[PDB]
Amino acid sequence: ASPFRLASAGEISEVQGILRTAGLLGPEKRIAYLGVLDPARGAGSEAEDRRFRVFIHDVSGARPQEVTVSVTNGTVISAVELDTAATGELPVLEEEFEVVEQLLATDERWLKALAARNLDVSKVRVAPLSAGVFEYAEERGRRILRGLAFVQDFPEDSAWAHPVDGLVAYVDVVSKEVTRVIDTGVFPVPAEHGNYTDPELTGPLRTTQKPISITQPEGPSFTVTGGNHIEWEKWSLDVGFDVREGVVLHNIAFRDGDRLRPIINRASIAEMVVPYGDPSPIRSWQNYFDTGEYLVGQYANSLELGCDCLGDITYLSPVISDAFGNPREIRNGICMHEEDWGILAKHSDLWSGINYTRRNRRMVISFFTTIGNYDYGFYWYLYLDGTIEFEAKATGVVFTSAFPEGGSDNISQLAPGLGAPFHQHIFSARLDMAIDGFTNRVEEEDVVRQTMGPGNERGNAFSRKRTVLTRESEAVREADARTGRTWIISNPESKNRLNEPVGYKLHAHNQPTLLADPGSSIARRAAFATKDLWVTRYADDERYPTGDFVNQHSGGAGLPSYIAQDRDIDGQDIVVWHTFGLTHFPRVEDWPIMPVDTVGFKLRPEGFFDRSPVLDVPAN
Amino acid sequence: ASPFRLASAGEISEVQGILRTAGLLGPEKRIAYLGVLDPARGAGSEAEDRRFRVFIHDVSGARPQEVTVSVTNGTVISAVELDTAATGELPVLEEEFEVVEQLLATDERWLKALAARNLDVSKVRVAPLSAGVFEYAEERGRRILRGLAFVQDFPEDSAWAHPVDGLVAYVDVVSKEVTRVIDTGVFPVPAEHGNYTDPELTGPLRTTQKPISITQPEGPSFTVTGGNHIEWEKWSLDVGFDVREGVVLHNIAFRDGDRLRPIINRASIAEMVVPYGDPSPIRSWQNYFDTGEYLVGQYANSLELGCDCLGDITYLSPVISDAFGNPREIRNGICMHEEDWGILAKHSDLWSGINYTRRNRRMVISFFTTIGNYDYGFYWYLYLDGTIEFEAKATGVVFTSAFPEGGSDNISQLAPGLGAPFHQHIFSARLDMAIDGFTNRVEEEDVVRQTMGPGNERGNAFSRKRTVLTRESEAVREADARTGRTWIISNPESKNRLNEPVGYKLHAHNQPTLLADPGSSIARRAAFATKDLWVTRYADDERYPTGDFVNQHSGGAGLPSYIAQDRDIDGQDIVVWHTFGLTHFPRVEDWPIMPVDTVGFKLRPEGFFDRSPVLDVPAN
Ligand SMILES: [Cu+2]
Ligand SMILES: [Cu+2]
Repeated sequence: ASPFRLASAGEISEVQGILRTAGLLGPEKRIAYLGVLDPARGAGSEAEDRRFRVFIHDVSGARPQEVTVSVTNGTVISAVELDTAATGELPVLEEEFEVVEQLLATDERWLKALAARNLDVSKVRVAPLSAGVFEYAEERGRRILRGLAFVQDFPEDSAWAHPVDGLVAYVDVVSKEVTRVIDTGVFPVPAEHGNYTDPELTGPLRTTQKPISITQPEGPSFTVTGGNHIEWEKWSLDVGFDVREGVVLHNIAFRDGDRLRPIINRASIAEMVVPYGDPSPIRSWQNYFDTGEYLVGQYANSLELGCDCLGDITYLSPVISDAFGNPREIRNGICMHEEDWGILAKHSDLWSGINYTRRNRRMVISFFTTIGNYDYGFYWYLYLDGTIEFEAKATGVVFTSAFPEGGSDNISQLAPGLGAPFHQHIFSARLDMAIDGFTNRVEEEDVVRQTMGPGNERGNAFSRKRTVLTRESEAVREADARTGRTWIISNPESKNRLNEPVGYKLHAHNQPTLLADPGSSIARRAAFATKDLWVTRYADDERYPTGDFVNQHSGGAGLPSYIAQDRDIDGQDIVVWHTFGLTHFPRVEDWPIMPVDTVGFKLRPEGFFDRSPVLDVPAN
Repeated sequence: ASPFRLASAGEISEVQGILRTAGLLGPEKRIAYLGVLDPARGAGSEAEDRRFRVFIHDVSGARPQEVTVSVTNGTVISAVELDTAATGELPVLEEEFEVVEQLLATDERWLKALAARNLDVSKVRVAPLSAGVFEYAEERGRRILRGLAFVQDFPEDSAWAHPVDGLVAYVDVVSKEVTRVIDTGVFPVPAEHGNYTDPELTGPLRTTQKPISITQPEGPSFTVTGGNHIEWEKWSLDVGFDVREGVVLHNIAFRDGDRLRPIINRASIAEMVVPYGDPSPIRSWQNYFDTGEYLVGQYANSLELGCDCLGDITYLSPVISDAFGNPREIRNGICMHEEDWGILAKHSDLWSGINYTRRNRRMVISFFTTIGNYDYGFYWYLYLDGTIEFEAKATGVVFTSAFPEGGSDNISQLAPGLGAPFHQHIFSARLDMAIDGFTNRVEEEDVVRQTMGPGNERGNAFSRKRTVLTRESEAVREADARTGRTWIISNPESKNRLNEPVGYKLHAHNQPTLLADPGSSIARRAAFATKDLWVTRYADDERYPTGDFVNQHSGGAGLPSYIAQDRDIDGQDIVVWHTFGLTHFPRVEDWPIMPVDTVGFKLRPEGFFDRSPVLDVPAN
């Protein structure tokens, strides 16, 4: 049906077959990533060729491959062997997660370290963490996973309460060997438990909360057709799902009277990094690209009604591939519903005697994922007035360490002897713009203060200025909250009735960007995170701000590389990449399980419509 | 009962009786302001003494008076005659608003101006606006209102669609004289109507919105006691209402275990200014202090159940004084309800096998006001996790002008020939802090980036720094979004279990502050709006950042004068004044009636609790 429909169990099985019949999917081969490719640029691309891209790992130690197959024509379009030392390692496999603990359990250096701390090896959990790229030359080409230890007193115990500081291991997950064990010294292992379900810690549960019932006696106002095509209050879009990016929104458009007007061609969180700011050798290499290295989509939770999504919910259960090419359904992995959003517009006019009030609503499309200790909710909102917004909610259990005797400038104390290293959660929203079509342009808008004098004798005047970003080399922008800086995406060939180019304005939260020293490895590998806004010319192979293979990749890939092309972006098919994140100095209130904190951004119509697009909402 | 109870109709009538008995309220007197005073700093004190402050205007031109009476004792505590040219005029009286159009209707300069535009005087509405302080020496000591004209084509017509540019008049509302009529030249009067209720403009209404039903089968979770004392999910507070400030929150405290811990003694929006940025002499004087000059509480709407406040709502109907001292109730002027607030905390742990999800909710206290073309909603939120937040929602109809033929740097076009002068809506939240009691201090916290090198070899480390504000002279602070600047209010004598002073962190939106030139009249009159945060030592007569009398009052009172005392604020009874606002460049989507835009701030606990305060929230 729609070329944007979600991948089917069958298409996944077919990809598996094709790889097999083609001799690419053997018993020692593993699927590290598989996902459908979006239709190519073609107004009315009639001939539908449903293609899938796969990253195939080899447990034997053979070079991995990137393959594109056509499920429609049962063929292999391309198969390329990869030089990981050059282009980066493949995403971490879920099955490689246990390997770190298993290997270490029989390692003399490891066991020695645990014995010095009087820790029973059978009680020691090891977090399989990405390694990044540091001074260890022997790691280039090898797929390494570093390990940090946490003690689990019993099966249902929260190990995060018991970090084992002063100890870290590096493991080659293919040759299956412990490349190194570093013990900088014994630190007391925090004793208090962090079991948020233990009545002893929670105390008597509240009996004060009365129920809040949210129902829709006539069902929801949105319609879902073709499995994932949404139609709601003038909005139209397709909800896709990718194992790496998670929920992806396609063809976001608004039916302005007679015309279905495009706004955004593709919206997604194309990367998400969590850099740690603790200079201890035990953790200074710590930077998790949850999206790039771990693939947040595969870890999406199966949501539960009433608990995760309240109200009249319509679920999508996306299908993904397992390590062998078998389709796997994420039951109730995506929630879709509309929720009341207070007052939309209101005016009580003395002169006319008319008292007017209208209520707002927002269509919500979300999923929640769990990556080790973190849990993140990704929410996309479409409002009645044309506003588009994204919100990330960060929860989970904070990553712990020992709290140094004498305090720390880079770690905060959560409990006796329990520390929580400073870090950030930085996202990159990739917005493939289509403001009334693909001919777009971006302008940076700053508030302009004016000096009192001739033409402004009362010194009350203030204005605004707009600078068009014409080439990619001038499209790497930073925030300026002081001057109310925003960025407007417009279509210079499409004017509203007042003869001004239609547009949408991006309002950022202006949170701090990547704090790491500019010459650091993380500054190089996640260069996108050092600036708030990037604008590039669209290209079918420029999908992530960090490149295709993030794991153990040297640096400079992605955005810094794309931008180097210096293409024309003034009235062209362009893409906006917005960096936004949370800078977390964990507080006592974040322990033992943290309350949700949030970050996001939104885009509001700016001369897109000819008047308010909500004059037709009834009183109700 | 509680000394924080809302004023009763009887109390207001009694204040009238007391003033009458004292010879302070004869027939020529009018009550420009009347409000109950908060109990003095003296826990409990020597029994109940309900005191009311009143500003008494005299329609015959006699000097007005500021009076304080003890309604309990039937006495006048103090009464002083005011020299308005020095200390400021009293707030505008509702009755004076109509006087402007009435007088101008028979003024020959006005009639000549209208005749020059072929406008029927019976169809010309005049917006009666505050005058401010400029170069008109004859205005000093006089109560002046300025008038801008708008044509109303028929009874139910929206006059805002038809501004009459190039014309402004100044009126003395006491002597009833038109002091000046300035006509700078004719401008076409925009012809399109802005009738958002006219099917010709709205088009057929949508039939697509299905109902969203929000109910509470067992009633709300909060209890209302003593008329205005609220108890909800560990929170405790008193909801007061003042005609100038509107909703005021008293004694915000959190019951942590067995102890009721104070957080904020008093929270209110102590001032709000709307400065215009169009240098045309027709509007360059335009600045309203809705709170200080007009008294926003006085114009609170009666909220309709179902459209203004959805769900299980508990209303308060505050009582205020009319111009003669008679009590007037604002029926259903305050809404109170609790709303579901998505996910509170969530974690699916691999190692323990425990999947945990908890739902969030917030207590909401709000009111909506209308002053001319603007409608503002004031919302206070209390969350389960201890977070406190305020949100202002700006809607209504934009203030219009003609759109200059050759375009404008200070006005945007909304419809053919219809302009919307640039302006800001800036608020001042006065937070009389009581973090675990009155001994508090404020620290400015900035993120601190670190250089790669010795002790930070990988260049990944990042920290934070806190600077205590010790004296008022160093407590006028500005935002710094780039460095994640926040302000923490702590109690240096109350430490959490980790031996750190308990605290709350203020997170600002970092929006632009006052844009006007520093040498302008408005920069001096609204000095508070030029900086993001001020901290003062508490004083019972330091209530508003702009002083007691804002109307036609120059600089000389308010925050800049208080700060000069340079009092000790390091571990003392202190007050935080936060400036936050919206910079509005009207867009076509804001016409004919604007969709709600918002701004606010929040405070989150920072080591206030010994662990998460929501561990006792049940699963459902
Ligand atoms: Cu965090
Ligand atoms: Cu405005």
